[PDB]
Amino acid sequence: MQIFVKTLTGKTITLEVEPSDTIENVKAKIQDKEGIPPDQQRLIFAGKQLEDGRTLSDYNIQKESTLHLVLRL
Repeated sequence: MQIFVKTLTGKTITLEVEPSDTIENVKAKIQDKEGIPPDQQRLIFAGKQLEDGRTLSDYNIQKESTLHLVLRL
């Protein structure tokens, strides 16, 4: 798979993921790229703030889907 993540700073990064990857897992990949703590990370999928425990599959996030990164820091 692949998806896209977005930063208010415009900054659009891509990511590699697995269908069953958790949001905590997506956050871990963001922390790698943007070095931003997962607990200061809030992901939104098409206007929905994603829950750390559920997986990309639950939120029906398929390939090429875009999540917007919001920081609760």
